[PDB]
Amino acid sequence: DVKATLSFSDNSPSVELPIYKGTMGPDVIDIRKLYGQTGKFTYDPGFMSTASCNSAITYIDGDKGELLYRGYPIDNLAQNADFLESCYLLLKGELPNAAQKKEFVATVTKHTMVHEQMQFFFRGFRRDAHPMAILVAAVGALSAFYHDSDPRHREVSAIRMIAKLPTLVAMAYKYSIGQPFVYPRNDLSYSANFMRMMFANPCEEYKVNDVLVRALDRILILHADHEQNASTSTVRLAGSSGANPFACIAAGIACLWGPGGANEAALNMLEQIGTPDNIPEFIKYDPRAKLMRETCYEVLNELGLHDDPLFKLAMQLEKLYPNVDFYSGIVQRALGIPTSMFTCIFAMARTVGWIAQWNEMIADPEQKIGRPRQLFIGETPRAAKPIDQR
Amino acid sequence: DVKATLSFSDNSPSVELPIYKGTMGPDVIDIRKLYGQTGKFTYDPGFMSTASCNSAITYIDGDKGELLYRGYPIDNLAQNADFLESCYLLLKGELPNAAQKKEFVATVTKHTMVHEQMQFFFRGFRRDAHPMAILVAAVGALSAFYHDSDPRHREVSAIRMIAKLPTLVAMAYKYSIGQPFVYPRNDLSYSANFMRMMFANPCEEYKVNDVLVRALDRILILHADHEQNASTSTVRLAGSSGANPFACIAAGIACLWGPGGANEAALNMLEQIGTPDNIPEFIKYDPRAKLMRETCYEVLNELGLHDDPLFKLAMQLEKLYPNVDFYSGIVQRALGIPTSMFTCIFAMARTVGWIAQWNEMIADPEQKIGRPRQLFIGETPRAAKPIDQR
Amino acid sequence: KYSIGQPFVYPRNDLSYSANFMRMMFANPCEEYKVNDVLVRALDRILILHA
Repeated sequence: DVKATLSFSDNSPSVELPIYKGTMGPDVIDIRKLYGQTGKFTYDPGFMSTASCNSAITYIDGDKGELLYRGYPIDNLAQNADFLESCYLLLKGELPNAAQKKEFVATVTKHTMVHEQMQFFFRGFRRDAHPMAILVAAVGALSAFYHDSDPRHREVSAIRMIAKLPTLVAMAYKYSIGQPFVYPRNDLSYSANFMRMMFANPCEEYKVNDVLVRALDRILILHADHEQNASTSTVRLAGSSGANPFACIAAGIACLWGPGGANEAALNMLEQIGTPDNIPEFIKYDPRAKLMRETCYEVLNELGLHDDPLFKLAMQLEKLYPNVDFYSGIVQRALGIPTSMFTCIFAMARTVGWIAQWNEMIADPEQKIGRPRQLFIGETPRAAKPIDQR
Repeated sequence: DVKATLSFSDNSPSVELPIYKGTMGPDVIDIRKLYGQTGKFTYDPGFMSTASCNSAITYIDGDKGELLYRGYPIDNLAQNADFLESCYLLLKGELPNAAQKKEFVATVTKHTMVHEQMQFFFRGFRRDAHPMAILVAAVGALSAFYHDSDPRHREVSAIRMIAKLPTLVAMAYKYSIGQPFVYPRNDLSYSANFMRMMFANPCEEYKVNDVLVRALDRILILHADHEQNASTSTVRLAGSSGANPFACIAAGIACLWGPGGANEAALNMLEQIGTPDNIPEFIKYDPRAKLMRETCYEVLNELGLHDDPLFKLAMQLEKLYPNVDFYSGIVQRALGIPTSMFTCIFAMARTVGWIAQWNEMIADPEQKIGRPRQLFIGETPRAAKPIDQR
Repeated sequence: KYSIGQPFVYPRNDLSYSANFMRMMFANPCEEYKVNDVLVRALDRILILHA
């Protein structure tokens, strides 16, 4: 790649550092041979100025308001594809045709069921345990229940995680409220099946609402991947050591757990407010925002929640633009999803991204185990005393 | 800190980068304001030239053969302290006196037991499941069974993990071989208690061998921490997002899992060989090596294994110096520890290091969520087609 | 069902002997089980010939 840079010092000799250009975004400065020429490291807490890798999965530009999966703008993609199409895209690099989608959906459908032993495994959890705690433990236990899976095995594990994640998420919810597990349906779509596994009770037939299904499906698309981040880099970092894909994704969701989330934080704000707002206002571009706004509109109108306390959110909408997290929190609450499940939904959507990032890291010819450095500011060499002298 | 550096280019303007010196080791070059001045990132796959943080826990210099916990050389420390003293050191920053150790050991002892519900939880696992898979899932399930735990809570979680890790490890072993769990003993030391929970059968009283106990205890000390690495940085990375300590350690052990380990690789080599060696030789500094050599000597002599097939290892010792991984694999095999448990033992020792690294990351005033960058080499912006057109 | 990790399937009073067995064997909780009479008669004959 073109151009080069020079790193000069006061007394120490200088060094020449190669510069690589990408298809999109900032140029990168190669420092792979920095320490082996200067005897010095770079200092970058959080790696916010350090490119960990080269990727082809997702490009993001906050200033230009750009978010693209494999070259497709997020809003344009969502208007021409559902979630499983977006999964196929992130994994394969291209959007699927009619035949390719049919085969892919069929493969996912055939692996949605969770082994009965792993269902029994859930009964070991405390009944007062939080769903997210259950989910993290469940995903981290996938290796113990599915150890039969070389490039084909990486495909099997990928399909198994994508297919079983909604089932595991719904199982965590059902267990936390003391309701029996609901088995998936082959004739239902991805998001429709999840909605049923979540809310179908054995007392009545579950009526699938397409407006709610499309709403959930769009939320999943818009959170499928977010290039390099805390959880994604954790997946890549753990994978660089040669850990199995199940464990790496488990490491990712553990990181995604955090303290609540962005969706919950916005929703908790609205729940602390009535219709006024008047005293609260006195106390006081996103490509996905437009689509989620339309989604939030359709859901509230479909459910006839135009007269409910959620009107305060629609009023604050008109009266610092409302982000995707604002609408998502409203929609999920409208779908009957508890705030305790919000992070679970997040992990469910981000899982395909993690797998794609993991696959790319593995396939990378420069795949070496991650070994970050440090600046030692601790004790100088000292001598240990026999404990009776301390 | 003293000195500064200049980053020059061909056409683009130059930038001044501050340089910080540590108490030991290489200087670091501050690039926290690089992207906000040049519009460029650094390229460093594996972060092998990037200091992720400043630390006071462990310093390592391979060329000078240096490995120090809080300023104490690893060999000098091990000759004047046991494992729990080394744990106290890594966590508190100082070696404990008689009174401080007594209180610390008592605290660990009181938390060694695993809740019966979590014992029942193990019964959900398949009987053909590998111990490591069970352990990773178990550690990842700690949040679901211990959710009652601000600076005191971080101490409770630290003690709970250190105390219960040997119990969980031994439970995984016992479950994999179909033997009942063995409860800890308050009158036994850390390593003695682990050896008993591992090998005590309900058919006879377990005789504790001090030679074997000291051997295991030294192995734990020498693997307590290894500054920044794949698993440790994973713990720090996941922790930067605000994930609970249980989850971060679970994320760490998931990374430590890998493909087997170094100890197993060396042992598998010896098992493929007889006393000659003669045909194998024809086919063909570490501060910890000296201590482990003495340890390996004492163990083999104590167990009278001087005439066994392990003599091939002692013969290869005399006939590229034998590292710590060489002796450790021999000792653990002599202790009756299966190769399937080797990584479990590794995680058991490294856990205290992970906690120390996590504590330091949390206490750090520069604690921000990790956000590594990337070099995008993917698709340029394109337009999605309706699926019937694809 | 136990060997493949699928839940047990309860019998049906309106189904014949061999039809009921085929369902208890292959009916999954993800879709309604379609009973094929050709397959049922086939299984039923096998049972007769090995009674």
